[PDB]
Amino acid sequence: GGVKKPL
Amino acid sequence: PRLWEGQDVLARWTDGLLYLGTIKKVDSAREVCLVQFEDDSQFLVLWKDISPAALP
Ligand SMILES: [Zn+2]
Ligand SMILES: [Zn+2]
Repeated sequence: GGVKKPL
Repeated sequence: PRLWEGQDVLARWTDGLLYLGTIKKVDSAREVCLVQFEDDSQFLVLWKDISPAALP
């Protein structure tokens, strides 16, 4: 996986 | 596969810098590759630190 970003 | 043995890639070290590397063995379960570098050294590099050294 990568980085979890919020919307 | 997006990654394969013998593929030329760009890998990020802990310094944050990209180095030309060559993939030697891929472990898809751990998202990790063996990558060898111009000094013949070998490291295990997380997939998130690997990008192909070639545009699609
Ligand atoms: Zn993943
Ligand atoms: Zn050598």
